[PDB]
Amino acid sequence: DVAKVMKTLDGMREGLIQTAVELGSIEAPTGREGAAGDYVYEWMARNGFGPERVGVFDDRFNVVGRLRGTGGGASLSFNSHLDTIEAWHEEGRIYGYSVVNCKGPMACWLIAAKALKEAGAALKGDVVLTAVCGEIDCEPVDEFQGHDYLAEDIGARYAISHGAISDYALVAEATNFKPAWVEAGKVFLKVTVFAGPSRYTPYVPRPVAALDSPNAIVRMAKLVEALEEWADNYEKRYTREYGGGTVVPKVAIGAIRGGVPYKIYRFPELCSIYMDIRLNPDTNPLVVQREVEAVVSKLGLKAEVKPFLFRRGYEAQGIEPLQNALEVAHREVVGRPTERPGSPECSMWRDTNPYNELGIPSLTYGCGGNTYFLVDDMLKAAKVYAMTAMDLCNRTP
Amino acid sequence: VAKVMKTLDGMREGLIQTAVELGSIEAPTGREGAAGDYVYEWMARNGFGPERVGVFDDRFNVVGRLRGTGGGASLSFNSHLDTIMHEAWHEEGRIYGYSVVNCKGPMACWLIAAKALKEAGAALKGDVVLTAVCGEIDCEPVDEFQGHDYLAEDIGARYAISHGAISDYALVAEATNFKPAWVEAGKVFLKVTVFAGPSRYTPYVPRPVAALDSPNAIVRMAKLVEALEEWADNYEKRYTREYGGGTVVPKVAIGAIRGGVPYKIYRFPELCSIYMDIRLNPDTNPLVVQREVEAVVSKLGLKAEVKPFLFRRGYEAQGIEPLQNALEVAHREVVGRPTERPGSPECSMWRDTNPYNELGIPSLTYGCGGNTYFLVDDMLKAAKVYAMTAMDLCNRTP
Amino acid sequence: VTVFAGPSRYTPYVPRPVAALDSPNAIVRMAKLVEALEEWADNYEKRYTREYGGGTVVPKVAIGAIRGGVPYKIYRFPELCSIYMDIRLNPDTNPLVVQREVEAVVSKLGLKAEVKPFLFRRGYEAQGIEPLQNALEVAHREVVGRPTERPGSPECSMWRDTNPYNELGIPSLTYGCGGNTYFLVDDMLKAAKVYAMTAMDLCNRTP
Repeated sequence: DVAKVMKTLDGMREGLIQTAVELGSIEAPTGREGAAGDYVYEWMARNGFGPERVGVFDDRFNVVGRLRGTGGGASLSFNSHLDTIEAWHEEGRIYGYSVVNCKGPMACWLIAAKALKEAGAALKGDVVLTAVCGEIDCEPVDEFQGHDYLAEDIGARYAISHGAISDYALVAEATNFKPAWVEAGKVFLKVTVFAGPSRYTPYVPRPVAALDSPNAIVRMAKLVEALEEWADNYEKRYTREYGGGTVVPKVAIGAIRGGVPYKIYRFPELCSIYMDIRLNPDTNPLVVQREVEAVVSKLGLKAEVKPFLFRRGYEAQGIEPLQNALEVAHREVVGRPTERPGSPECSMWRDTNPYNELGIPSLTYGCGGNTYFLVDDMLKAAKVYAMTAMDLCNRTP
Repeated sequence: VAKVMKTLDGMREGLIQTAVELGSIEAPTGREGAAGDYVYEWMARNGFGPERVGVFDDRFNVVGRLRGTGGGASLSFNSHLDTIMHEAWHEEGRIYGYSVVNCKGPMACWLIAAKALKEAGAALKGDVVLTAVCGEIDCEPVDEFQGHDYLAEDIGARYAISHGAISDYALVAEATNFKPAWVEAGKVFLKVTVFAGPSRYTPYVPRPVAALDSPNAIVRMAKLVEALEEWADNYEKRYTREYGGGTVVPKVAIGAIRGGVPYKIYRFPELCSIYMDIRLNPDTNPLVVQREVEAVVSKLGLKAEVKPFLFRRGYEAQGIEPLQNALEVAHREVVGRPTERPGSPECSMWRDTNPYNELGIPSLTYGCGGNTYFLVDDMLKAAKVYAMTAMDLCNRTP
Repeated sequence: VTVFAGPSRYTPYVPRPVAALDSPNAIVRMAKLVEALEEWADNYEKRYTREYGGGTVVPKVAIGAIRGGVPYKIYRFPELCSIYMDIRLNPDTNPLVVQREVEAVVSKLGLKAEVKPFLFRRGYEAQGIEPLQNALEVAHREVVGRPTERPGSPECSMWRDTNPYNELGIPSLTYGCGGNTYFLVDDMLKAAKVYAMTAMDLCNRTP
């Protein structure tokens, strides 16, 4: 019964706060999420959710458990990520950027599952509890390979693919009670401009115009300028409205390197930049590659434009039952109808992408959002999650 | 074309060497590194600029390119480095070796087709992307079997494509006997654990009890296996489904069982597990299938945990026509007849077309052969078809 | 007990429908053989029940483990499947008599199987136990105050370390307090009193 589960949740304010502070206190940047995973595993296990470590590495794993229902109903997943980029309680607030992103929203649905199980809520469908590693957009490239540098490939997609499947999925993040169900994809490009010939410094030819410099670092100044302008218009041209949100796909030059600092007496013939280019769900990464290649050709430069990452974005298909259950729960607990998210929270990576890629309609929703969470807002989110499940998991599929 | 054709005729020996050397390297899933190294070094000698793209230092994909002049569609050729685990050798215009059939033979064909394209100086506006992948075979981790040694598809083609080996179209070379497919099945694996008990020391076992009521989970599992076979018989019929890219007959099989442990048998088990491979047509939700199996369990008045431990989607290629067409035209010239359609099993299985199609790269599977050997004549033809297909398609505008 | 079947195929090639005793999957044949062996076990214990001075032996059977295939490679079903049977013996049954019986269950289903023993231990009835029986009974009556009752058949149809003692010519019986969650300290002090007396009696008799 809804009425019972609410009061049960009210009697768990202290477990909620403890769970958040304990989780938020564990150091868990991408690459080193094991300890957080171990915490959540032992939390799920003490509470009877039969967790499993589901991972490609024994110190970087996802944690998957279940609240099994009586049979026949739709199954719902709750999802949050274990990685980050101390946490403490003070006057109804929990402080810590580790709580905002993303241990706070995680505590909410952990506690919501605890409330459902102890109140004996009648659920025909399963609730799937999925805490994942490697959500943040780190990726390997060049000499940086394997274990230390991996992320999304071993996170949520790996977990779902290895059994953490459901009919619908709610990804809990700091959205301030605004739901989204479109996200951007991405293509990363390594762009290497060619120049030369390289000389020992006392032999460097000057003066030469920047586009003609034997130093690829100096040509790269010109190409950076062109690519910035291209980026200013890229985001306008590929802005696109969906039912699940408006996607404004942005571009940024995330890194540059040319030469090696410990050998600078001979300037380099190569220089590389690394571009983060977001994609709306309807853009082929190759269309974008040719565009960058064209900026390059229009400057009369020669360059290698090499993709080293491609992920698709998705708009959820058939999200309405989850959207509805959530909207209804939201209106009772928060008391207002839901507002629509800004375009940045629809033009991101979120673990809705892998769920939607695998045919599990998925939206993202949770409290908060930048320094702290209101415990009241967290109890509210946990109430919403608990209701959403009681609705949706009793509908037949 | 006629030049590329004769360049290829003059590489008969390189084709045979490449296949035999590759097929001789021992490479079951889990231990594909050495095959990968062969191919990396092969691609390097031939100027294709290889890169190792892997999540592990000894299990990696290998990706290279033949760069075009600009303005064309890009085509990927793909084959897998792993094998099941024979040996490989040349004999009478045949190459013997199960590792040649699956899948170093088809691989050599397109390595050689790329060598031929590059040396004859063929004019290609688009890039040819050369992708040799690890972990194609359907091994998956489960239970205590985790990580490096048991992984496969998650670190293979999908990983390579996601990490830059993208193109407009993709041909996956496999032993298909010159019949192209562009639908494959997906899959859901289910661990089904039947509950029984209470467990007793053998001198205390209650008898007689009816099998469905036995305190021993191995004995309840005898009945459930009989029921799941019945279900499996009808499952494939009910979910048979026709696509443009082929007919999918999705089949079911119980691949493993274990209950109790052999070194402690003096107390019969309260749990017994089976592991089912259930193929899916591209349009079946894995949960629909889960509920069907859960329902077989309920119909017997048994209690069981039905736990999925693998889900992959199957796909039918969308917008395959330009590649379908380049291939068909190339095939008719080199092989001399139109392509026949593949049987339903070869459309109802896993092929690395699935990851390509999932990522929006229309992809079909095609190559010579298909059990024990390849005719070298059939290989040279496949290499010719690949070369021609690239020559057509990589000059169409994208 | 390993049942043979095959040939093994990749899942998209599995032949259906086929009757369970004829399935290429040894796991599926094994379902049928398990059923037969259970029935055989229901009667095995009745047929080989046997009364001794030291207790009644009701020898039981149980299938303690099964394994077929490997879980991390399930895309090709197995040609072999094995079960592991715990078959108790009364002291007077040759293990080979029992092996042929299981082999016969197998042949009667028209299955082919390897029936391989991997453990044999003999049971024993103590011979010449009376002096220890007597010393114990006497001590028991003084400390516990009642004469001893006879055990149920499961505690006579078990393994106990009386077997090795009796095998080596040292007459041996089993006795102590208790029996399932806890012991009464009083019952333990009683047992210790019985043991101490039994020794004072028996260790002063000449052999």
